[PDB]
Amino acid sequence: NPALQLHDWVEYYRPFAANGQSANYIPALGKVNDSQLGICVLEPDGTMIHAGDWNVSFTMQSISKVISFIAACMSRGIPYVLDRVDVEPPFNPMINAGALTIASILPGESAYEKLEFLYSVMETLIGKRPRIHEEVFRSEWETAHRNRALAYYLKETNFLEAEVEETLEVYLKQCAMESTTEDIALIGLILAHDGYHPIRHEQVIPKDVAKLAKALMLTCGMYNASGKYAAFVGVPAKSGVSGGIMALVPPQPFQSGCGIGIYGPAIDEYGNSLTGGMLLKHMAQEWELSIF
Amino acid sequence: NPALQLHDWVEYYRPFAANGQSAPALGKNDSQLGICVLEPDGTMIHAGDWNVSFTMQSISKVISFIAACMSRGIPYVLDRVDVEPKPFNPMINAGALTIASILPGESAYEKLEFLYSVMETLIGKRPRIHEEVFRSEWETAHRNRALAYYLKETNFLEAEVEETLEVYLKQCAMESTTEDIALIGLILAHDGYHPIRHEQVIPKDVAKLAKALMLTCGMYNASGKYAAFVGVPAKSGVSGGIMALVPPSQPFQSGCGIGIYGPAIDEYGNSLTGGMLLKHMAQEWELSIF
Ligand SMILES: *CC(=O)CC[C@H](N)C(=O)O
Ligand SMILES: *CC(=O)CC[C@H](N)C(=O)O
Repeated sequence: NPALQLHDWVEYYRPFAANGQSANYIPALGKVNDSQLGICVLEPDGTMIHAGDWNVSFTMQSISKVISFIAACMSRGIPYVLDRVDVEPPFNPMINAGALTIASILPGESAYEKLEFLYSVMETLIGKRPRIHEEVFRSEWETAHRNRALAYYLKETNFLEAEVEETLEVYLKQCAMESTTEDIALIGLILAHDGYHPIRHEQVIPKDVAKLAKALMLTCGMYNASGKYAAFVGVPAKSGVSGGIMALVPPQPFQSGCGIGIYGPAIDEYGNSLTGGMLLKHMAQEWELSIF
Repeated sequence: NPALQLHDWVEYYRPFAANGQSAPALGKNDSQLGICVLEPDGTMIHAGDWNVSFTMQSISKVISFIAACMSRGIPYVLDRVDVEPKPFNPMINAGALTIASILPGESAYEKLEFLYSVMETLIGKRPRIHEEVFRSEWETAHRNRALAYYLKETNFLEAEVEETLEVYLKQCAMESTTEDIALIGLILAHDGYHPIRHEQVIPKDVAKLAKALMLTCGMYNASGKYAAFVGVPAKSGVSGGIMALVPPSQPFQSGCGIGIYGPAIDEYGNSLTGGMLLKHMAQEWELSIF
């Protein structure tokens, strides 16, 4: 009975949020409640189970990287994308440097138009246009030294296809798209089904793009803990420094597969939700979710 | 019809060997290509140079690592070696040498006996050391000796340098054919359960740890490219071998172990023609684990 388990596990793991804390280098993100922990799982017949702070909005942050990657592949095609970004753990698209490159190749002659495409791909997946947290965006834009450094770096080396301020606008706004555990569990369910939207009953991401997305998640989705998660959790997963984890299991419980949206704002030293990570590992182990 | 398919695909991919190169004893045929696929019910399909012997080379890092976990346990091994792409990753030379050094045994002979006893549990026999290969590695192994002393310096070797190097270069020179690697693959596919012996030969959590390493770091600097275009745990050796596996999930519904051999190596250190064949099978038979 997964629902009861998830309630107990959220109860159990919530206290460990004392071992890390919220993000600091984006100040509007340092202001969030640190004991928060929530989870949603979505099945392809539309059954969902949630527990904890499952319905608190947060910014997607690095989660948005898999969206823009997918959006860039749908727009320019895989070959175009893989010539400018690497798939090895030219920079990796899960990393800021690769993600900045990806932002700069989104179709359009301005930031606004690069972002309209992104937003419109995102509507396709979650069924609404997403809210941009301007407060979070504003504070990142003031303080984005490292990203402007990288972006000038990429531009010097011919890896950008937009101007710096433009690319940084698109990148910092995608990071500030807001989500619930619910929206990320749906994007995760869709990826589990190879770009097939199991509620809308249509193909929303091409299957090969969705395969490339899953591989990058398993391989580089959890920053510098990716091998660890692969070894002890075994589920393709993508974290964001705001404490979100998007994970998924391909088609125990959840036989037809599932999407998972987790939120736990206290993060660890690797940059991943502390309590969200603990919970995901528990589920993976208890319900034998590992895909190898 | 997987068998006729495997025949046609070996025939098709064979010539591409011309784009690659064999790795000193290792440089002495370029165009060989073999494959073996084994299922839990014991049926095996094979094609090309499927029964030609070769040295395991880096494929042995997987056995070594498994063997180190079994004796010392997972916690201890992971303090000394990293799981990511300071400790080094057991799939690269530095982490493989650390692993060799923490095998149990008061000597290089003992350590190797421990490794052969685990090897024999998997494959049903004691493996042969190609001493030609071993000895011509022994003499030209400067790079490996650099690393080993480095590791000793930084307290990440738990044995003596010459002793560690002997174990390591010896596991490298262990022999197999596509067949033995297909069997190890199957067992890994089945989480350490040996489907023909019907016993648990590797603990489950060590086998998962193994597969994760393969998926993540088994193909050197093409591991991401494999995961994204093949999507099957795979481990290469510089002598042209690839061990791959498919966990139980139209064909190979129960999973399988795959052994490939193609001595023409690409820029990345992976069998050129072996990688192409594996990609074609994964793609044609929808083997990807993602
Ligand atoms: C990676 C992540 O979770 C947030 C990305 C953030 N905007 C950055 O530091 O680049
Ligand atoms: C991985 C591989 O095939 C190289 C092993 C080789 N003997 C070495 O350099 O240690």
